[PDB]
Amino acid sequence: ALLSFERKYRVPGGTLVGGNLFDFWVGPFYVGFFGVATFFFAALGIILIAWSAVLQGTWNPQLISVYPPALEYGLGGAPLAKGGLWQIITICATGAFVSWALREVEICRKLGIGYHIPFAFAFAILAYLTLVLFRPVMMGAWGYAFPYGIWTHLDWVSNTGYTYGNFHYNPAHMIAISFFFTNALALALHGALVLSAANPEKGKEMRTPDHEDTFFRDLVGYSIGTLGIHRLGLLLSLSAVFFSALCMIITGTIWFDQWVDWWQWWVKLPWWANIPGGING
Amino acid sequence: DLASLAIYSFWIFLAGLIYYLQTENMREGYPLENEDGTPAANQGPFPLPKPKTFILPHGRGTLTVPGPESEDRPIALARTAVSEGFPHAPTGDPMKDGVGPASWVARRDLPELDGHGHNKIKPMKAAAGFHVSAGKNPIGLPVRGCDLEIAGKVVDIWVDIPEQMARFLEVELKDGSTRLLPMQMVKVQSNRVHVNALSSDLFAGIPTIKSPTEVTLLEEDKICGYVAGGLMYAAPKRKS
Amino acid sequence: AEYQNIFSQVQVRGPADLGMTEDVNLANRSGVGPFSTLLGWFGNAQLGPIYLGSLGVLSLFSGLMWFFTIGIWFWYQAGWNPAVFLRDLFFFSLEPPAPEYGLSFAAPLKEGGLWLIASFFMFVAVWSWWGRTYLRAQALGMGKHTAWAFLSAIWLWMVLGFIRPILMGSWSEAVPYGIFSHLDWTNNFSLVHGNLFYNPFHGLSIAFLYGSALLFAMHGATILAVSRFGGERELEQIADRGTAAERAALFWRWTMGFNATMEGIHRWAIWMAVLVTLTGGIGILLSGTVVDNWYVWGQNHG
Ligand code: BCL
Ligand code: BCL
Ligand code: BCL
Ligand code: BCL
Ligand SMILES: CC[C@H]1c2cc3[nH]c4c(c3C)C(=O)[C@H](C(=O)OC)c4c3nc(cc4[nH]c(cc(n2)[C@@H]1C)c(C(C)=O)c4C)[C@@H](C)[C@@H]3CCC(=O)OC/C=C(\C)CCC[C@H](C)CCC[C@H](C)CCCC(C)C
Ligand SMILES: CC[C@H]1c2cc3[nH]c4c(c3C)C(=O)[C@H](C(=O)OC)c4c3nc(cc4[nH]c(cc(n2)[C@@H]1C)c(C(C)=O)c4C)[C@@H](C)[C@@H]3CCC(=O)OC/C=C(\C)CCC[C@H](C)CCC[C@H](C)CCCC(C)C
Ligand SMILES: COC(C)(C)C/C=C/C(C)=C/C=C/C(C)=C/C=C/C(C)=C/C=C\C=C(C)\C=C\C=C(/C)CC/C=C(\C)CCC=C(C)C
Ligand SMILES: COC1=C(OC)C(=O)C(C/C=C(/C)CCC=C(C)C)=C(C)C1=O
Ligand SMILES: CCCCCCCCCCCC[N+](C)(C)[O-]
Ligand SMILES: CCCCCCCCCCCC[N+](C)(C)[O-]
Ligand SMILES: CCCCCCCCCCCC[N+](C)(C)[O-]
Ligand SMILES: CCCCCCCCCCCC[N+](C)(C)[O-]
Ligand SMILES: CCCCCCCCCCCC[N+](C)(C)[O-]
Ligand SMILES: CCCCCCCCCCCC[N+](C)(C)[O-]
Ligand SMILES: CCCCCCCCCCCC[N+](C)(C)[O-]
Ligand SMILES: [Fe+3]
Repeated sequence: ALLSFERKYRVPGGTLVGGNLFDFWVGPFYVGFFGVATFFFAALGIILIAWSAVLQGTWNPQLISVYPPALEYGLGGAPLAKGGLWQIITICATGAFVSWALREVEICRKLGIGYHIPFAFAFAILAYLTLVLFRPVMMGAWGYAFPYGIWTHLDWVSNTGYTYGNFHYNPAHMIAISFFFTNALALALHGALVLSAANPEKGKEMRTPDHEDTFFRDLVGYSIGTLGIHRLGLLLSLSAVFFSALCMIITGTIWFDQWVDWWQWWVKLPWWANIPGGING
Repeated sequence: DLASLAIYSFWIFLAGLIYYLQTENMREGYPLENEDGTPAANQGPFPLPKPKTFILPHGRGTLTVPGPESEDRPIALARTAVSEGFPHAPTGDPMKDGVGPASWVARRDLPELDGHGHNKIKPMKAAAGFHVSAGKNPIGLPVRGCDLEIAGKVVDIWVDIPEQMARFLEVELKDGSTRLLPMQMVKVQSNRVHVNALSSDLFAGIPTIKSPTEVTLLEEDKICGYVAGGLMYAAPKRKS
Repeated sequence: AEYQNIFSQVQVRGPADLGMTEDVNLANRSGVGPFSTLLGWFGNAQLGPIYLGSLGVLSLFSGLMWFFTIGIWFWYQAGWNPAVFLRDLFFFSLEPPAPEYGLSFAAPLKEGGLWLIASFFMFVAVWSWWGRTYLRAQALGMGKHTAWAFLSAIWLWMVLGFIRPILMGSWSEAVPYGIFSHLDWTNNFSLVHGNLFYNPFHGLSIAFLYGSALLFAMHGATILAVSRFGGERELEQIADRGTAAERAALFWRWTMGFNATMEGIHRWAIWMAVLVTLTGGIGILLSGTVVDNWYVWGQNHG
């Protein structure tokens, strides 16, 4: 059940709630108060999904979908079968995600490490909450949230996107996509870099960090360093998700026409708005 | 059709790859053990991979993994319950015994070396010609513990030469000797350095180094563990 | 809160790090550039040296040539007017030959030939830059992992601009050089192919793109959380596991019931990332060549 070095770390303490009541493990898994909360919310949520599947009349995972209340309900409670289940499942999911993060904090405390992981995960939760809570509340209806279904969630992405034309033209979406693409690039490189040093040409000695710096400086004239790359990946991926949330919190609220037309303010600036030639004259 | 062949092949490739990735990640800490040190009955469905061998530079030998796994140190903990899966209470002082969040690993009792075989980390006063180049210079500042008391004064910065970065503050105690504090566990303010992890009376406790101008992997682990462990074990005297 | 390790509190500097020699021809290395106090709050202050070399030069020159061919055409589309140039910057586009020219190089300058010339300079800039990722690792006796990962990105690129057009039978299938126009191409490609959301490789590609943000978030955060135990010194932790690597692994084991090692995480990383363009390239390559309509394909399950 334990890794060969694990026992020295398995001491009492670090919990946030309940002293030592839940201060124990199950196999590899730490429990704690929030381990217990997580189980409760997740199990309720799954049971409610299964019920929803029975009412929907199917057990196929490709088919089961849980839709929010229709727009006519606004921000009220819908009858269980007409969107209410979606509403309780959404409370459960948030319960589970937040509980998961708080459990991670308890683990950090036990291990004497920094809180970076749960804090990073908090960005993912916030993006989720943007789509299902913040944006719908701002727009006046639960029905604007995405449905819980493997394929139907993708219908929502398409319909929402095309409601504003080609979603590519959301400027905040462009920044977001850029952080995503740059992240994947940096992950490839950090991975490759470390492995190329740890696993040199056949028969050579392991290279050093100096060789990593050297390699990169040689290639592009800069190296961010080893602290920097881990700061970088954290920043890039957290920023991707920040601008993802931003790009949606603004859609259907402060801007609701075709995103392509937002770009017109630049073209219609007095000093060149009227000059002929080019594409727009 | 070809697309179907391609997607179906890709899923097989992906299972293999997850298998490869999971086995690669079992080159340390395995085989699993019971709470007493002995191989566990249940090892999981993934086998250990064939060993691989790292040639270490500067004649320091090799590392072969997986291989015989040993703590190489006493562990001052005892069971608190009759069944599997509960915490193990420290039998002594967990700061001194190096357990819990005060834990250290028994790494090589030599210093990390740079690409040229020189010591990776030196005190700045012996690194030609390193200097503080931005931010508040901590050298000279009084060092405050989380009991809000002074425990010493910063007498130098230990620097990572090849990465030109600050790693430790060297801190002089009331008795003339020094201790390394990890850079990541101090707050440099304008009129002091603050250490949240430690109360002032725990500073004498920081593991000392054996040669005053170098530090070994082993000693670094002992220093960092001790200081981190303070967050849990010094909390009765805090006040943050 | 206490110190977080996002920005350094104190910067230190010493002699310029000229770097490891190994088999590197030092004749071809610059000297340092300036030190950026700004950059050094976050990463390294030192700029340079870089490594020149013939391929370096060829790649760099060919790269500029590409950029300049697109730019000349932009100016020309602006009717040489600077104020129109800035105004319609994102609207300019250098387009490939029309279908009727098939794969021939006949196409007139203003009507496809300039796109081909730019594509030529791009083809040589990129491949020669690839040779560069290989040779620079070689000269230092390192594994070829970077050149190996770069090949995945190259694959998608190649498929978009070169392999697919050739297979489709015409350069008009390729991607225009322009900010807004490359987006429009992207949106039309999907529309014309029955919506890429039904392309199983588009789905996987998304999983790995999102996966990379998840993983780099996880890894980046984990290393900074254990940087107080020297965690970021990843190679020495590989060679001689410390309390950093152990607390790292145990965090994840306690959280989700399994964990990585200091070396193995970097293998999850490299593969999460390269799988993005790997699956992506396959998804695109099959589009129009073997599958016309992904929705249709998906109805027959294949
Ligand atoms: C993947 C499917 C589509 C496509 C889908 C999209 C979508 C959707 C978006 C982009 C966006 C980007 N795309 Mg595109 N992209 C395509 C493939 C390409 C290719 C290529 C095949 O070589 C290139 C160079 C670009 C590059 C561009 C950038 C302008 C922009 C940021 C990318 C990035 O962060 O990269 C990694 C980061 C780097 C470190 C290097 C890149 C830096 C930039 C500045 C260089 C690219 C071009 C450069 C010459 C810009 C000149 C600016 C002015 C004209 C002077 N795309 C293919 C055909 N791309 C986003 C955007 O904001 O567009 C406006 C966006 O929303
Ligand atoms: C036709 C569709 C439109 C369009 C539709 C829109 C719409 C609509 C949206 C996006 C959004 C996204 N689009 Mg878009 N967009 C299009 C095409 C593009 C293209 C492209 C190359 O063509 C790209 C790269 C992107 C990229 C982007 C991203 C910036 C963003 C999604 C990431 C995200 O929000 O993560 C955020 C992270 C999460 C939401 C996941 C969090 C989950 C956590 C908290 C918990 C789950 C755990 C649990 C269930 C696990 C089970 C337990 C098991 C044991 C594992 N779009 C086209 C033009 N786009 C979305 C966005 O920005 O939303 C904020 C969005 O709503
Ligand atoms: C983020 C912006 C958009 C988004 C747009 C897209 C698009 C576009 C695509 C997906 C696709 C995925 N999305 Mg989505 N979708 C979003 C909302 C989310 C949320 C959420 C907020 O809770 C979840 C759980 C999912 C998860 C799903 C997966 C089924 C699939 C692979 C994702 C992945 O590898 O992630 C990266 C993370 C990992 C690699 C970790 C793995 C965790 C996965 C496997 C968890 C799956 C849980 C799922 C089966 C729900 C069951 C929960 C149980 C009842 C416990 N999406 C919002 C609406 N999503 C792809 C697909 O093919 O779908 C058919 C796809 O093309
Ligand atoms: C309306 C739009 C369509 C759709 C259109 C398509 C199309 C078309 C494509 C994608 C592709 C992808 N889509 Mg999609 N996309 C849809 C909606 C989504 C959504 C969503 C709805 O939320 C998401 C998250 C995604 C996102 C994704 C990505 C996973 C994937 C691109 C991978 C990549 O890293 O490329 C970025 C990386 C590269 C392009 C490689 C870079 C190559 C190198 C060699 C170039 C170097 C340039 C250098 C010379 C420039 C120098 C400048 C420097 C500064 C020096 N799509 C909808 C349904 N999508 C791509 C794919 O693979 O599909 C299978 C693709 O072709
Ligand atoms: C902020 C940058 C990125 C990020 C970071 C991040 N994610 C993280 C972490 C961090 C640091 C955590 O530490 C945590 C983790 O433990 O990782 C293994 C996690 C995590 N990210 C996960 C998934 C995930 N993250 C996402 C992505 C991202 N996470 C961003 C890109 C996505 C995407 C891109 O779609 C997914 C799918 C999980 C593996 C894990 C959180 C696991 C967890 O919270 O478990 C507790 C709850 C359950 C076990 C299940 C609860 C079930 C619900 C009650 C019902 C389900 C309802 C749901 C809304 C249905 C959705 C239907 C879909 C078809 C749409
Ligand atoms: C999943 C894999 C991800 C990935 C992989 C990847 N990309 C990589 C690498 C790998 C591992 C390589 O090692 C290679 C690299 O060297 O990176 C540092 C690369 C690379 N990917 C790059 C771009 C890139 N990758 C992207 C995609 C991805 N890369 C995926 C997300 C994208 C996107 C998302 O569209 C972009 C645009 C480059 C940074 C580099 C390839 C460099 C190259 O082929 O250059 C050829 C052309 C030139 C040398 C000159 C170009 C013309 C410039 C305008 C001149 C700049 C120089 C000038 C003298 C400076 C003047 C400055 C002024 C402009 C102010
Ligand atoms: C200020 O003005 C000056 C002139 C000084 C400079 C400014 C210039 C400007 C403004 C340039 C701006 C350029 C822009 C906006 C470029 C945008 C590029 C984008 C977004 C392209 C994205 C897609 C690119 C792809 C997919 C390219 C693939 C290319 C290939 C695979 C090459 C295929 C090879 C061919 C067809 C040639 C065949 C030859 C052989 C080898 C036989
Ligand atoms: C393998 O890790 C990597 C580094 O190598 C050690 C880098 O350094 C960078 C490049 C980062 C930055 C901030 C460039 C900015 C520099 C200038 C000239 C303004 C990336 C992406 C990376 O992946
Ligand atoms: C609300 C979304 C639909 C519920 C999905 C059903 C849970 C089973 C696990 C999902 C994975 C699909 N799978 C592997 C069974 O095909
Ligand atoms: C390569 C590291 C530098 C980050 C570049 C990421 C590309 C997107 C840049 C947009 C920056 C927008 N921002 C954050 C300044 O508002
Ligand atoms: C992504 C690279 C650019 C990062 C530059 C950010 C500069 C921030 C400066 C904060 C300095 C912190 N402080 C006050 C302790 O010195
Ligand atoms: C992608 C990062 C690009 C970094 C550029 C390479 C820097 C080389 C600087 C050498 C020139 C010295 N300088 C600027 C003082 O003249
Ligand atoms: C490094 C490997 C990480 C493993 C991630 C695999 C997640 C599978 C995502 C499902 C994609 C579904 N579909 C139908 C579009 O193919
Ligand atoms: C794609 C997500 C599927 C969920 C399964 C994830 C694997 C984690 C399994 C942990 C192993 C449990 N253990 C150690 C008790 O056997
Ligand atoms: C796509 C990610 C898949 C994650 C699941 C792979 C490993 C799950 C659990 C591994 C076994 C842990 N164990 C029992 C060896 O300790
Ligand atoms: Fe790393």
